[PDB]
Amino acid sequence: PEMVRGQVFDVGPRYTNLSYIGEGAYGMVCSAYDNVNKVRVAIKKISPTYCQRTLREIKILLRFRHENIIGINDIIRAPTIEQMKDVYIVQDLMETDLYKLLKTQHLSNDHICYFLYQILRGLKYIHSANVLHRDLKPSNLLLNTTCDLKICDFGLARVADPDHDHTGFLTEYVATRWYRAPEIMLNSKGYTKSIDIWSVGCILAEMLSNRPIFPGKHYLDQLNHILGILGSPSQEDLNCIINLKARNYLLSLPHKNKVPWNRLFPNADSKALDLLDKMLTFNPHKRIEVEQALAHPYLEQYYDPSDEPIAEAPFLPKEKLKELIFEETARFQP
Ligand SMILES: *CCC(=O)Nc1nc2c(s1)COCC2
Ligand SMILES: *CCC(=O)Nc1nc2c(s1)COCC2
Repeated sequence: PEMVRGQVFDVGPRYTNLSYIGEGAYGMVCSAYDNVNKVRVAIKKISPTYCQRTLREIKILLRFRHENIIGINDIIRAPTIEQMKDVYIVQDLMETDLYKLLKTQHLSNDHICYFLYQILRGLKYIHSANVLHRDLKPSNLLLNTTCDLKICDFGLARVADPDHDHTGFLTEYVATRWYRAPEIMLNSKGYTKSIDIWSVGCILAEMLSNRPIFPGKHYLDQLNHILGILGSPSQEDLNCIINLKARNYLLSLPHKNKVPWNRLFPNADSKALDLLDKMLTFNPHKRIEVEQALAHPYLEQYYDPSDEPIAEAPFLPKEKLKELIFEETARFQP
């Protein structure tokens, strides 16, 4: 079995000529030559007690089939549960991600427009399956050499459950802080589609300036960053927050005026800013939906609902989780 950087990376004979890429949220990732398809591919090593997030991501990615969502090409593991330790996930090799790209590259308006279109196209499919991604951010958006975009990391995804979204003030949240909608800090468990639209809005703003729009240092600092740009919520939007502790927190804050988008983003396309304003709406009920965003004038060059597919239908102890991973990966065995 082959070795990479003082670590076992055992991908059968099918995958050779391993080259270390880096470390992802799961473990070691390499490129390798697929001797069947005659192309370089990416392979992620998953090592265990396994994570719930691994099972969730495998189930989702195997069910989904969309141009703007990363697929699983192959899964490598031992033939029995007793022998199953590591699991290797094989996927298309991508050139980069939008986190790395924004660290070093200015995007043209054309690239911003095209990336936003593809994010929203993928997200339409995800939401059409009644799934929420819940951790959209630049590092979860992959690009190939021709700027085709694919969404990854479904580890925090959940089935949408708007009837059970309400929670108390300051409820702990798992997803990446800078991309969290304001309602997460106030009264929301992140079980509605509007949670993802907020993240997309944050990503758009970050594409416009190469800097995160709301870089909060801690949980409640994230809300002051948001309010520092959007300004204080209106009486009507505050009245929508029925929880008293959340309401009264907002009432306790000094009045903050709105920072106009054209002042934050003086070189931005005006239609991009109109769409940004609609995605970064404080009140999640007033926030634009994925299909509306696709139909916005900014994306007129790309919008084509007949070419924006939707999903065919809507979507434990450690021993049971290991067993379900084994069962879920069975289709890749000969
Ligand atoms: C969702 C994060 C993720 O899986 N990132 C990846 N980045 C690359 C991958 S997967 C494969 O191609 C190299 C870059
Ligand atoms: C107070 C809660 C709230 O703002 N509800 C809303 N419901 C709708 C809105 S705002 C706008 O779109 C129609 C439904």
